[PDB]
Amino acid sequence: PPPVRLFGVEGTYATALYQAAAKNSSIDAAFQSLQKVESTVKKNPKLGHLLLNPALSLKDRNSVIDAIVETHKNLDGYVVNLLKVLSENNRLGCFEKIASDFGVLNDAHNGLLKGTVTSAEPLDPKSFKRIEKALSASKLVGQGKSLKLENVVKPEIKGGLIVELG
Amino acid sequence: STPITGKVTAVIGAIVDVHFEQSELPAILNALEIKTPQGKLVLEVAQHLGENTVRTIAMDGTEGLVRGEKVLDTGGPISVPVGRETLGRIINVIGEPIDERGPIKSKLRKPIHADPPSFAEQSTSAEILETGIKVVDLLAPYARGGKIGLFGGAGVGKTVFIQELINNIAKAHGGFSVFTGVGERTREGNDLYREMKETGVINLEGESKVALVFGQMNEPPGARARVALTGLTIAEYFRDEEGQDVLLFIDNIFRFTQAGSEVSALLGRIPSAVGYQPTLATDMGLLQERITTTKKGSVTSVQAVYVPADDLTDPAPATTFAHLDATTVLSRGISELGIYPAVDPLDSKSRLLDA
Amino acid sequence: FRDEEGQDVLLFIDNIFRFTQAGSEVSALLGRIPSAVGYQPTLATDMGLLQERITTTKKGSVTSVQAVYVPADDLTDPAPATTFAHLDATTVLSRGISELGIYPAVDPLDSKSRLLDA
Amino acid sequence: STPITGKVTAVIGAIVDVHFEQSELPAILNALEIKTPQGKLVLEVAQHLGENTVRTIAMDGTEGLVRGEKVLDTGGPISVPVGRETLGRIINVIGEPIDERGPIKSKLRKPIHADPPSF
Amino acid sequence: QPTEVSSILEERIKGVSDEANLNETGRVLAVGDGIARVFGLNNIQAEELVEFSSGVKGMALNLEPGQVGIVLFGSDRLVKEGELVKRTGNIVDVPVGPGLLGRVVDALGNPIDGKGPIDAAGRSRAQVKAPGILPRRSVHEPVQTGLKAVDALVPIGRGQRELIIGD
Amino acid sequence: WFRDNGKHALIVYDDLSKQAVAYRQLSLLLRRPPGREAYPGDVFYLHSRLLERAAKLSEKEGSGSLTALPVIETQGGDVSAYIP
Amino acid sequence: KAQPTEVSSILEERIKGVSDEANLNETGRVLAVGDGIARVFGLNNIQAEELVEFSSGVKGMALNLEPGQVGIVLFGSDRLVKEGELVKRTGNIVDVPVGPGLLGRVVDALGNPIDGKGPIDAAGRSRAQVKAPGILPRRSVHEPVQTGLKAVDALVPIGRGQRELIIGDRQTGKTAVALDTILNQKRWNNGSDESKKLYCVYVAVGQKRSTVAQLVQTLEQHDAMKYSIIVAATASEAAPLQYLAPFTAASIGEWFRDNGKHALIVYDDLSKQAVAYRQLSLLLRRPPGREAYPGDVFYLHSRLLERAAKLSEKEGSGSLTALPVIETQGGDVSAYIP
Ligand SMILES: [Mg+2]
Repeated sequence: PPPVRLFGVEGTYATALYQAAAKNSSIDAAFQSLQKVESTVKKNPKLGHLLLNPALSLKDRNSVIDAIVETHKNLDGYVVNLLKVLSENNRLGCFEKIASDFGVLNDAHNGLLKGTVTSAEPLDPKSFKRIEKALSASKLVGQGKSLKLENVVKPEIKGGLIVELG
Repeated sequence: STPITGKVTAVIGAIVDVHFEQSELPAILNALEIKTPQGKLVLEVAQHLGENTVRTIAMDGTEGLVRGEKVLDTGGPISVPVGRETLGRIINVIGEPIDERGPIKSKLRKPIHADPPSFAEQSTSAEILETGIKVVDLLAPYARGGKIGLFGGAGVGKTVFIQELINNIAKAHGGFSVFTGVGERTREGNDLYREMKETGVINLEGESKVALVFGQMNEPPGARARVALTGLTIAEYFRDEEGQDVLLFIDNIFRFTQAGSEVSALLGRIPSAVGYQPTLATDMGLLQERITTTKKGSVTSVQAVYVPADDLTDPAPATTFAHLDATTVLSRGISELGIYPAVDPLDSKSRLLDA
Repeated sequence: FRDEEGQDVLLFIDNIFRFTQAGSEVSALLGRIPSAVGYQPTLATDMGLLQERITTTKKGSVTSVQAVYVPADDLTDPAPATTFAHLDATTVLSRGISELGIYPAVDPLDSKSRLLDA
Repeated sequence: STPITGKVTAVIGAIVDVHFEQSELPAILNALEIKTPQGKLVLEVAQHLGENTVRTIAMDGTEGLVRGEKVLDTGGPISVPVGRETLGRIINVIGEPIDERGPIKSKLRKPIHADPPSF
Repeated sequence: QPTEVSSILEERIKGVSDEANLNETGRVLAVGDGIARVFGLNNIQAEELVEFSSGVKGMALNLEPGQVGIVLFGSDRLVKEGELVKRTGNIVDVPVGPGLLGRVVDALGNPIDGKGPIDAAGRSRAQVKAPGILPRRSVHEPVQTGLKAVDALVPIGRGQRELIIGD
Repeated sequence: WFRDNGKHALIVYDDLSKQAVAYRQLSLLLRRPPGREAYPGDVFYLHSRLLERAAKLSEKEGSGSLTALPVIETQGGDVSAYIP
Repeated sequence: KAQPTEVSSILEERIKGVSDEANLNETGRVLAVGDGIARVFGLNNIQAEELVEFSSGVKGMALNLEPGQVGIVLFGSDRLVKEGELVKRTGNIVDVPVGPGLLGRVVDALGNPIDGKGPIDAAGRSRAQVKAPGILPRRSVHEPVQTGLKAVDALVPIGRGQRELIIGDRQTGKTAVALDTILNQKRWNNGSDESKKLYCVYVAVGQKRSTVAQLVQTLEQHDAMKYSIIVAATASEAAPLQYLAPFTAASIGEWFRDNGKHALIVYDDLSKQAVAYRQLSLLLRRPPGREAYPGDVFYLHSRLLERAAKLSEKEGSGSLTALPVIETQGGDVSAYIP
């Protein structure tokens, strides 16, 4: 019973990893190892995302997946299995990573950047999503207010448009 | 050297998918070897599916195949034994003699997929082929290197007409003819083999004037679509080595067309016609462009043509008729009553019947 | 009614073709490759599964009358054409004879039954 | 102002795919310009493909289009000169005169995509 | 757009990534309309009979690298997702011999007439190669159908494949 | 079995158009590429395999024979259809 | 810190030039050789309709461009190209060698000579797909082209720059009338009047190498193999070749048309080219369209024919006379392609 549905379509790998972790343990350890993987990937751009091309034989994909295996086996948990199965499957590995962090975010942090008319970003770290969103919005309107690009209120234009058209 | 090996990944009916290692991927139309308990099944390579996996078309039945079974690459297309050793022998699509008369000890084995002679090598002037039959080379003269269409049937002496053509071409010229039965019924083929054994066309103890490289109907699609190419390559060798006016017989060219439809329209591609392959003109050109007149010799095609639903505008008869040179009509009744050779004098036309 | 009650049954199904029509209807969205004339691939299978359960057994008899709707008045449509083999007595109603004023509209030629024996 | 730069990602015959950044997506049927060597190429946004990618239809030949080429958003649909000035002039789809009689001195350029006048 | 969608269609959906050993056995992924897509059965042969946990029989036609497609010989209701599938080890075969005379059998030789077990002289595979060109003889013996028109104008001989075409 | 044992046997396959329909059902349900009237690509191959097994054997093989009588139900007399 | 460096160093190896040298910008690697169209990865700097080299002598054209891969149509048999093979771009749009040096020469659909008479002296390289002249450069057809047929010259006359159709069933002339036209052009082609001279070009899509060989022999016999150019798209040659050959000859004729000369082009059996493009389309998994043909077959034929026109005096007063040939079924003008 994963906290949030990725609905498959390139997102099944993240859900499978989360289920494998939730079976025993390592909801976090595998996740910081995966974050280290992504950091190593972005550290070398020409060598970290060009290598994820489909035009790559299985042997060289395996050599790459040993390549990320480095720095005192930071690869821990079932992440190694994810790279192993990705070598024999769809190669490039960023969106399922983002799906993994989003799933764990819904699992333990439960934040979302709503506000309807407000074009703000009030991220909240709390599972009880009843009233703390109001506190987050109050903090966001209090301090920060960097852009506040509302891009014209929609109620005014909508009401005017229905008024003139009858 | 080290033989190229692969593993079977998918078996969709007659379609077999094989995965190879990097840099070991065979080109398409190549022959892949697998050792089966029943016999010697090979696979012709079709379009590459990526990830170092190639789609292949089975040359024989696919029963008993196991995923991951070892697949051996021959390094080239299907290779058929060729030469005078093949005369009087019965050869299937894969080159194996199914007449159980022993291995064909031929010093050469050319691939069935060869590029047709270039434009320069083509004959500048069309030439008439002397077939020795009065009704034939007066009203519908046979084009030397042309693709003659035999519009006969059953009971009109099509088999005896073919045998007489073989004998006449082997007498007047070198004429080492070759009979290619696309989609043979294994009963008409057996009967035909028995008759050529009875006549002088096939002589087992001595020399024969024809090779019966035909494919049975019970073979998968592609086998009927490549028996034509096997006999074509045999005739090509005969033309390009002995310099003979080779004569090639197709038992039913429409059967080749429908076999090509089944392999290359319904096994991975999209139909573009009444149901035939989108490449219908293309593979027709590949088959019948290698039948022409070169500097050394000339292979002449006498291909029996069947018209579906008696529809002359049908795109497969339209493609075949787009190049037929001369046509011979062994009519039912109007000609065989009385005249034994038949050959309807009126419907038998020719493009070379000019001054 | 036929088996447990042991009684003669007359199962009147009006335009049984709607079953095959609905099968072909759901087949397209069920991830099924359409068959000829845009029908479900399994049309013969599920249709026969329905039709065979309509039969006379040793426990009872079912005198079923089933109407069949032919699309476009085309008697060669896969559904009625295959339904023909599942049926003992056949009554074909063609539009042509009805157009001549014969209101029963039963075309006397193809209206054939196995009971037509001496 | 601030130009809206898009990158070509797919060229499918007469259809070109353009990728933009966050909050710079042209609407359906907007006109997009690329500075081709032969002049300018106009793209009409046919569909939004998501992930900030738009499926567009070409107003001219797509030969010479390299994936990743800069795409400029005109800010609206294709505008053709209108008025009595266009009378006697020959105009193509884009709106530029093709009668080789100089540019059209039209005061207004109404968009080619307009709603029907209803009832 | 540096990176495009990694996956479009995936056949292997399992996530354990360990302890597969599905050579002589497999597990159902998708069952419906008489087709049971099964993961595993790495040693299955083409159109080889297979056994399901429910007891219904099946014979596998499609051999995709990830999953193998088995067509079900019975109702698909008995087959459910995740059910254990085990190979029969043999191709489809039928009891053959003189005991089948006077008996009505199904597509697998099972007696459906209820007259008792079938006396089998042997078992032959349903898909067997037809006899070659040489082990044949020209059709000469007559098959007397008893129809004046048929036996007179369109005779049928032993070994022929005469087609009864018609509406 | 009869043919290879020296016995002459007749076989009536009867409806093969319905057999072709069943094979077409199997093929489309197996996501195989459809064809003429949605029929499978190798349905002609299927019928050829089925029919070629029925033939007259030589004396060396016991002189047995297998006579086939396939039946095709045409739709409105259309003998030009794919399976026919 | 040094371990990541060693990892990067060993990662740049065992992968070749996919991300180490040339970064598949000008070069590339084949992903999967399709039915007739190879899915090719790389070629980041490629453009649409660009000629490509497959390292095996097979040319290719970029019709399918995707953000990840680029689909290349094969100009020849697909056997010669393998998955993962090295593929590099030619750096230019699909181009055709053009000029007066092709006079008395027969070439393929890509301008490569096929008669084995040495290389061709080309004045320039015109693109295969060239936009047709607009309203102004065209001029109303007023100069006559004499075909030699009484029923065609006296009745239904053809003028220079006109696109006149030839319709026949199977063998009812068609290419024959084109041959009498070609031979009648000899009356003025031997003269010194450039305006009256007509540098003809011939298209041979879907025809036999034997039929084109006899055609060239007959042209040489009548001394017509001196001002006539023949592009040969044999039925053996791949469908993309049969597609390209009409545009090849269109560029050949457009060279004369733009340079003030008058040219005539015979699109012989354009129905065969139509079926070739149909094959190409449903090999691209394109919709079957209307009566098995893709919906853009009309666009194909139209953009092909519109290149033939009579240019005005401002554009050198050149012309390109088109004589397309349609092979019909039962003398039917109501079919799609006719
Ligand atoms: Mg012609």
